[PDB]
Amino acid sequence: RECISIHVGQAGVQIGNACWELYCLEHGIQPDGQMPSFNTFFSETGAGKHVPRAVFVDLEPTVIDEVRTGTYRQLFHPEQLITGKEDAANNYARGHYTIGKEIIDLVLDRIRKLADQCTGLQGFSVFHSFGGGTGSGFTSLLMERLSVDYGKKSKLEFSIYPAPQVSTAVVEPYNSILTTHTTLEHSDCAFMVDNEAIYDICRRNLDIERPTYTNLNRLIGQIVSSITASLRFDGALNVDLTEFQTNLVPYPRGHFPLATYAPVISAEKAYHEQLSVAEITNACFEPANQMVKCDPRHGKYMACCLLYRGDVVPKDVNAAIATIKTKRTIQFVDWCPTGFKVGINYEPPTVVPGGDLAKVQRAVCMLSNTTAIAEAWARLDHKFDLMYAKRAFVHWYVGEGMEEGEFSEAREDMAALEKDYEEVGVDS
Amino acid sequence: RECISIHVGQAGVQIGNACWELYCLEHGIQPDGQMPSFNTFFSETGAGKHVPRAVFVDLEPTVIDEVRTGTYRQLFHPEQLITGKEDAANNYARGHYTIGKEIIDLVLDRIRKLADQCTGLQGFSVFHSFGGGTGSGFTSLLMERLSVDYGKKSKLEFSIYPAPQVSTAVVEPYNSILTTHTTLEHSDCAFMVDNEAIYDICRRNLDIERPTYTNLNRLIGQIVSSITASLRFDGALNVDLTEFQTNLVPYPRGHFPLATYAPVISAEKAYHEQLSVAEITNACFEPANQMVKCDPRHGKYMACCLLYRGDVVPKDVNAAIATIKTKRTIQFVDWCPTGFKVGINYEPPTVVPGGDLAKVQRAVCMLSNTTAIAEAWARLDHKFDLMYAKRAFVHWYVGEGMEEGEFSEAREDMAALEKDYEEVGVDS
Amino acid sequence: REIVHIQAGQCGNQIGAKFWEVISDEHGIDPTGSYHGDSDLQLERINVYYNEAAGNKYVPRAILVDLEPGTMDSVRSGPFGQIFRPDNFVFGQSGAGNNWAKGHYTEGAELVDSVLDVVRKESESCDCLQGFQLTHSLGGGTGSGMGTLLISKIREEYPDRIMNTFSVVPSPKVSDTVVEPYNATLSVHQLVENTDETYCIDNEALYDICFRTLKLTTPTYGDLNHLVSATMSGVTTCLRFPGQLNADLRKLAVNMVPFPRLHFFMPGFAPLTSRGSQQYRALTVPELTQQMFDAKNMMAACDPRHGRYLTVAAVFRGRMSMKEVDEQMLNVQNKNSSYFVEWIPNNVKTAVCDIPPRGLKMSATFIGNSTAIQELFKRISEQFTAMFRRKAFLHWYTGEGMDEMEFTEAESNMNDLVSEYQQYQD
Amino acid sequence: REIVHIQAGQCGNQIGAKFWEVISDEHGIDPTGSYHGDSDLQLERINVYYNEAAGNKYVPRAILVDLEPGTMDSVRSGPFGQIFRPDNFVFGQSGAGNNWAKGHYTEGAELVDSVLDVVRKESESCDCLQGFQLTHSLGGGTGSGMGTLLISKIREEYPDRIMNTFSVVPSPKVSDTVVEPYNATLSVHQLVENTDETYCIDNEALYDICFRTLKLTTPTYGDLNHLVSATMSGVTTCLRFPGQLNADLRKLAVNMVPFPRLHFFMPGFAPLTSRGSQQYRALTVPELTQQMFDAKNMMAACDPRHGRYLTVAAVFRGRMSMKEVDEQMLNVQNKNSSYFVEWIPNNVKTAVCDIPPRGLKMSATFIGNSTAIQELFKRISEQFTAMFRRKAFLHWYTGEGMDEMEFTEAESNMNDLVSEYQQYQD
Amino acid sequence: SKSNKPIIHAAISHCCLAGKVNEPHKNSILEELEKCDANHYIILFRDAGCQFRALYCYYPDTEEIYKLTGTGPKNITKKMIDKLYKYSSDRKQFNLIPAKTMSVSVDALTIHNHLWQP
Ligand SMILES: CC(=O)O[C@H]1C(=O)[C@@]2(C)[C@H]([C@H](OC(=O)c3ccccc3)[C@]3(O)C[C@H](OC(=O)[C@H](O)[C@@H](NC(=O)c4ccccc4)c4ccccc4)C(C)=C1C3(C)C)[C@]1(OC(C)=O)CO[C@@H]1C[C@@H]2O
Ligand SMILES: CC(=O)O[C@H]1C(=O)[C@@]2(C)[C@H]([C@H](OC(=O)c3ccccc3)[C@]3(O)C[C@H](OC(=O)[C@H](O)[C@@H](NC(=O)c4ccccc4)c4ccccc4)C(C)=C1C3(C)C)[C@]1(OC(C)=O)CO[C@@H]1C[C@@H]2O
Ligand SMILES: Nc1nc2c(ncn2[C@@H]2O[C@H](COP(=O)(O)OP(=O)(O)OP(=O)(O)O)[C@@H](O)[C@H]2O)c(=O)[nH]1
Ligand SMILES: Nc1nc2c(ncn2[C@@H]2O[C@H](COP(=O)(O)OP(=O)(O)OP(=O)(O)O)[C@@H](O)[C@H]2O)c(=O)[nH]1
Ligand SMILES: Nc1nc2c(ncn2[C@@H]2O[C@H](COP(=O)(O)OP(=O)(O)O)[C@@H](O)[C@H]2O)c(=O)[nH]1
Ligand SMILES: [Mg+2]
Ligand SMILES: [Mg+2]
Repeated sequence: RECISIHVGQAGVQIGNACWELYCLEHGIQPDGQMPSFNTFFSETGAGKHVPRAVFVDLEPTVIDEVRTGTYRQLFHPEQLITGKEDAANNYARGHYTIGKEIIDLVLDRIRKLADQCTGLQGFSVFHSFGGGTGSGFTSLLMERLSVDYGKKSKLEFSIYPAPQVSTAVVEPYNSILTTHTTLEHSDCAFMVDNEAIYDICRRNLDIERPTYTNLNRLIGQIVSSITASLRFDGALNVDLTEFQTNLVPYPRGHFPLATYAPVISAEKAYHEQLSVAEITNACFEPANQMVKCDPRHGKYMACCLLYRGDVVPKDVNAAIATIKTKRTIQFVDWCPTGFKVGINYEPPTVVPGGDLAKVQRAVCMLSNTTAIAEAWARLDHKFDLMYAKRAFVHWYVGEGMEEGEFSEAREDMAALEKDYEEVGVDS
Repeated sequence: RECISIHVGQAGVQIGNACWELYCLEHGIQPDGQMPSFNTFFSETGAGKHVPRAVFVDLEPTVIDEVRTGTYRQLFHPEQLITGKEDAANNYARGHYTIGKEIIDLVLDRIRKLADQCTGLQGFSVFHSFGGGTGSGFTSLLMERLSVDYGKKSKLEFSIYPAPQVSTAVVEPYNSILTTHTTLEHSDCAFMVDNEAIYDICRRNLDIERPTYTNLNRLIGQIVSSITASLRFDGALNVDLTEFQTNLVPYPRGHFPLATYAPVISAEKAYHEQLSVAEITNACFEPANQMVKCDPRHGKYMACCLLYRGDVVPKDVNAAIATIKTKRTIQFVDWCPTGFKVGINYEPPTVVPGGDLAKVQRAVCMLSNTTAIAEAWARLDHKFDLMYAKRAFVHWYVGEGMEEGEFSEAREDMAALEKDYEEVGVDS
Repeated sequence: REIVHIQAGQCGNQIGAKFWEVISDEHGIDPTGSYHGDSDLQLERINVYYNEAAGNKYVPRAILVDLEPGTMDSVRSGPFGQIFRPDNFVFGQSGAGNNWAKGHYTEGAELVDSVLDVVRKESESCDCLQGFQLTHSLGGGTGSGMGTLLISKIREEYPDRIMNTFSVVPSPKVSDTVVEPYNATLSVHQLVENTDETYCIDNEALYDICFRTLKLTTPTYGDLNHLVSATMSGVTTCLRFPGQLNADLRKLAVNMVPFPRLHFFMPGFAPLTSRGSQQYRALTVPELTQQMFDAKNMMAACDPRHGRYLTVAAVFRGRMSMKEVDEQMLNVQNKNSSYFVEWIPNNVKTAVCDIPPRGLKMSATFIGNSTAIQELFKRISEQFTAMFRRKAFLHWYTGEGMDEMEFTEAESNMNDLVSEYQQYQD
Repeated sequence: REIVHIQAGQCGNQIGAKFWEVISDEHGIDPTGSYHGDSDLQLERINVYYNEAAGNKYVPRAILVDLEPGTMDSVRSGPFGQIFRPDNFVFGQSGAGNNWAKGHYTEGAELVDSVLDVVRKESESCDCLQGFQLTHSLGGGTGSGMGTLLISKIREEYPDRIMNTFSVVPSPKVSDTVVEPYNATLSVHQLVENTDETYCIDNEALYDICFRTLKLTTPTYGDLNHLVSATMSGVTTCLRFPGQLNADLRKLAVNMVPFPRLHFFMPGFAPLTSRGSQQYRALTVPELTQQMFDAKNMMAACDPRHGRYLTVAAVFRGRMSMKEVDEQMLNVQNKNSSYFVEWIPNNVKTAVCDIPPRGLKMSATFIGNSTAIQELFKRISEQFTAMFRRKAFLHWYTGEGMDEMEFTEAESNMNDLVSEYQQYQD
Repeated sequence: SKSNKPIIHAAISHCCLAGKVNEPHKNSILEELEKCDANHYIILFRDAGCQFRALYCYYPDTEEIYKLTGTGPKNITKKMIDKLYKYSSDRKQFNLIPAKTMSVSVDALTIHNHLWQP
């Protein structure tokens, strides 16, 4: 009946700064822990004040310093404030092997304390990136050790994937190759988040021309709050996370879902707005609302999970599914005939005090498995290829004891990864 | 039960500024969208506010700037506000091909959103001109694509036709030749509007000596509102738009109707007035109220559709039809003996708050198909002939990808157009 | 939809200084760049001319071109120079001294690349350009010669934009050097192929306009340019301000030009009247068109009743009725159809601006192309025939490194232009 | 995460004196060490630079290195020397007199061990070592020659830290002695093996920057170093102050260095403008990146349009939006992919600091590596070819006890340094 | 008639083939542009990073796609094209075009990655 949010890397904290702020919005929670009634994301003491069941990972003090000196610091317990002293220097090797190995003895036992607090552990969720130093190396180290400890629990990664055009660091393809093998080796479900597609959403569906990482993640955490707590909360058709291990990935190694969410309505758009259930689902099939720069038109659809909020009539849902079959440009696969699992929440979606998202009376989250995702991995592939051709950047990892054959190994792990999603689309 | 108004070009937006002002006058609609009850031109949201099912087309910001910053901007949603950034430069080649092709993928998909909102799509109506840049080039591009998308829908153009004496731009005959072929290739019904005859109406039937484009279009949109919404509204003899595809053009390519409307009464003419139904119909056969400078006296009449408003007695209508047969100077054709389709609205006509049109108790709209229209095309023909004889203005279109043989092609298209309407009058 | 105004020479820098004097006064703008106007019309279309800076400051998107600071020294020390940035003050030492071959071919080209780079600095800062505006003299050495290399480079850079310059036509009466018609001869040889259009301005015509119609006593060059700038502002503000017949210049360039080399225009300004005739003359729409039609309102010394009108543009300003506009437009065509071409039914293009100017209730701007403009061109050529034979002070241009047949090729290209107007004349 | 700043020579002691002038002014600190700032940002990261003493006094973690008191005599008698403890004033008698062999090999090493113990005194007093900072000249005999032994011993002590120095590149125009290119030659032969990175500073390039863009009249060396210190402060305060793209220098050293020997960097500073263009220039993100991209904003006399960029670091300061940052970063790559390497899709590393500096709302710091930096090395080497043959005043260095093939070994290492840029050039 | 020839000459001379290192490259190319009779010139690109690969002489009719100058294939099918490019003069940069029939208004393109040989 409980789970854990894990925040590894600078980004995963910065996302969770909005996420747990939205989690305060779930019940109108005061920043001390006072709330009238719910114990799934929280731990309740005798004082009636609730602390999050969360994990804060950083090898620098700096991002933690904004946490421990800002708002909501009375909500957070200093056990969960886990900080480091020396940076990973944006390295996989210092993330996975060198620096994090003297911190992991602290980090794993903090979870085991919090796992001891839980009654009916369903699993946990991890927030990080693919190409980071902390959120790639240490995440590869963390997800390995948690799989050793808790083999039969949920393992969730909602990961940030770098854009093919915009990369804030050069080694972001060079770090993501080694990350992805151990990601596929351990994780049960791994999402991909591309800021470049979200940039197109803000400038068009919200018409916002000055976003920061704040304005990006408030969109993202609103989706995840509908993903996590809303499926935990009561509705008309209640689905849990374990059925996503059932009805979303029918494969041993296939778990890279594509998540969309398309009520994205600016406040000026809101006064002229009549959006039914089916009208949002057509926007979920639009390329402008895919959250990853991709072309799902050329991708075969494997699984489609629908997650609804608020005003839901199930007969209107059946017309929305009938809308999907009629407007077919989708090339849906023949292996599963009609696997379209529905999720219905009775609760209305929430509005950020201070955000730029208008009040709607229905919100729709759609999970998708499409074959065009490997083309983004194919973009990531040649970035690793040309750098390995010149053997650039190799001396930072040779000095840390990493083998050059491991690079071509993980490339073959990336190649066999690209072989696997090709086998879905090619075979029929 | 719904249709779309399309406004392509600088003029068609300026007409529609009066049209939707009259459409607010159809129910006393407040500028927020508040109206007590009707959903044909409108989409109703949950807030009880109605938005127009309209299309606003411009490649300049400027005409849209008056729309989005004036009155009724709380009625319009910026989905319909489609603007460009570079002008078509009054060019067909930039209108039909060069500039508008980067916007047409936006514009067609805006229609498909709004066509998805409709239940019982009956068709649409387009407002443009013959000799414009946007309203001739991009109209030829848009009506082509909509005919591909929606083959079995209504396609209406109420187009402005230039005077033989008054022309605002020199290329207005030079643009209208290429427009007219693709107009005949796609459109279901195309009207011709000449401002010069409307100038004679204002100075005589209203005695107004200072008109603008506002004062012209208030007359025109009052007719179109009686054409479009009044046939959608309840009356005594109710005809829909689809029967005008039946009982107005018995031809594959014959759809250039002539429209008249002659209760045109000034406020001082209102007290020297006792006008029956038949007395208006005699004014409908007058040369001073034809809306196009032509001589219908030398033209053979193919079809005569009658559209009435307000105080109608059908027995008195039958005497008015008998008045037509008695006063014969009309040279009515022998192919159809007595095809005079009648339209009766029970609703009274409206009066613009701010206009100069008096309150009548009966309003009469008459459609006509006559053979003297090709004489205006014959005036347009030699205008194209003398320019092509000198090969004047040729480098603006050959420099943009047009062929000089296409000019003589569309002239032969214009000639065969003049051959077709000659075959109606000559053959008996 | 933005415009850059490249002012050149001792003349056109002084000339276009009056232009931005008008426009900053038009929109209610402080001399230092602050906004003080009261209309959204003066607030929305700032983008076309000015670059918004910090503190509600509007930067003139316009570069002054000279080989000497002294002209710009007068502008910077004078009024409205305080809004100009030092990036637009591009200068060298020394000047050419009214010599076409020095700035175009030998010396000014070093300063040209410094000019063009700042153009590249500003054109990248824009949202979307519509064209580049210029002003100089035909017989101006630094005015035309520098600009003739500029337009050759800008058209090489930007073929997609309108290339217009504002040219001072050499008066047969007013000359300071004798090699002044040499400079206009070498200009038009590249002005035809590189520019999209230009306008024709003669001070000799404007002397009559200030005196015969306005009864002015002592006009300056700026007093002439005070008239020029209103004709300058009458063209392009209709592209900016709203209106019913909103006509682009690129729309106007299509209608006013039947043949791509025939792009030399006759500007005119209709509401010309003195102070004493204010109490005698009513302001109507036919009142302005009668002064549109008159020969004594043209900015070039040509007889329009001698030549024949090719194309006519009718730019109007104010609150007018379309019936009164079109009927008065039609009656001029009804009256003097001998003054027109045969093969066009409507040689007059109407341009109604709904937005009025300040002071007057109505205004109008005449733009025409006629066959009579060859008259001033024959004044160029017939002087050029005698001057080429004797080669008077040719060794100045000869030491710069130019060829005599290049002059003859420029002469033959000028001899083309004499033949070009006659073939559509009758 | 603390930093020691080792300033050396007559130059870099004077140069880095401007640096702590900035930082003490940056955080609101009294000249005697008292705190008077108002932000917790200025209160939290004092540890990285300063050592907190009793009475709210902040000891600069920085040592001035010279064989002469006179430079430190100017600092101690001047402003901001009062915050310095007497332990950091290490000096002897006499100076080398601009001789590399005297400080490194014969004489200065006796004073070096006295310095390094005080380094061991302060680094043990630190909480966590991050890296040691240096600044001198390449042609500085006591500046580099002492430091070449210092970097050799510190790397022998602390391999785990970053070794960076701020070197003055010898200008081809500015020379006081003739054996000045000898000193830069013998430096880099040990700088490549011992330093992790360095920055390139040429006063000859800065003379253009003060004059062509800033329009300054009489620049001093401190006026030069006033520009240098802002580029110095732009680097490491982003490691200190919060931000979204908080990038370590050790993070930066991984991305900016593809080949371990090639770690020579081209610094730049974007918001460069004079007082006249303050009222005339808008403060935007594309405004600064255009001056990031300009060749005339580089602190070293190189043509970046001649060579090709290896790696680019984009340090930003102020309250900016990520979308405007990432697009404007991308558009430079979209325009000038010829200026880059082939085998990397994104040569530009962005470093957005949320914390703004004082005075300006936006600021930025350009760091680049290109193939054009070998141009100044060929200016070193070709002068070194002529000077080695005639052996002019070689007997000064010969009597100190150095070998001629050691110069050739330094030359061959310098010759390979020319080749290592070319093999990745095209 | 219509011609992209000065604009393509304006495209490489300021954006693509800029630099003193590309000056031996473009001097071979500018004379080659004067040689060909086609009014329609198309530049080849590998990716959207705008890296100059080759130059083509495409025409909207069935005239040759033929590789004029640069590294690439000789023959490119209309199936092989992926993304169509144009050049805004004022931005001195490129802009994206939606998928359509290619003609004179198109200035450059990119093609498929498996068509590129390793
Ligand atoms: C008391 C009063 O208002 O008198 C008028 C005036 O009577 C007359 C004589 C004005 C006056 O103009 C001249 O005397 C004049 C002389 C040489 C060259 C140009 C002008 C006036 O200066 C000109 C001025 O016009 C304007 O301000 C227009 O808006 C004009 N702007 C400028 O020329 C201008 C003046 C000063 C500073 C900046 C700009 C304009 C024209 C076209 C497009 C935009 C703006 C006006 C109304 C007046 C005076 C003061 C006498 C006239 O001109 C204009 C342009 O309106 C000359 O023919 C008209 C007839 C006017 O009646
Ligand atoms: C009235 C006023 O405020 O004037 C400004 C000013 O106008 C200009 C001209 C300043 C001024 O700088 C110079 O003139 C200058 C000359 C040579 C070398 C270095 C600087 C200014 O001195 C510099 C100074 O900048 C700062 O103080 C920054 O915080 C800067 N700090 C210092 O340089 C500094 C100065 C004195 C003592 C201690 C530090 C900084 C820069 C980067 C990182 C941290 C701090 C400011 C705002 C001004 C003046 C006084 C004129 C400029 O510089 C900076 C660094 O901001 C030059 O380009 C900018 C543009 C500014 O507009
Ligand atoms: N959407 C989003 N992306 C972020 C945010 N913060 C950082 N990123 C992205 O994360 C990537 C950089 O990751 P880092 O923060 O440096 O990696 P890390 O896991 O913290 O590890 P270190 O490199 O050791 O600091 C880039 O792609 C950034 O765009 C954020 O708040 N939101
Ligand atoms: N009756 C009427 N005619 C108008 C109106 N506005 C313009 N016109 C006519 O439209 C014609 C000119 O067409 P334009 O509107 O300029 O051309 P366009 O199709 O809008 O597109 P562009 O030329 O590319 O700007 C002339 O015959 C004008 O008389 C209007 O409001 N009413
Ligand atoms: N109307 C007008 N004519 C001018 C002005 N300045 C110069 N001229 C005329 O233009 C010619 C000289 O042009 P100038 O600008 O000095 O040439 P340049 O500087 O060598 O290019 C002569 O015929 C002058 O009478 C001016 O401000 N206004
Ligand atoms: Mg990290
Ligand atoms: Mg238009």
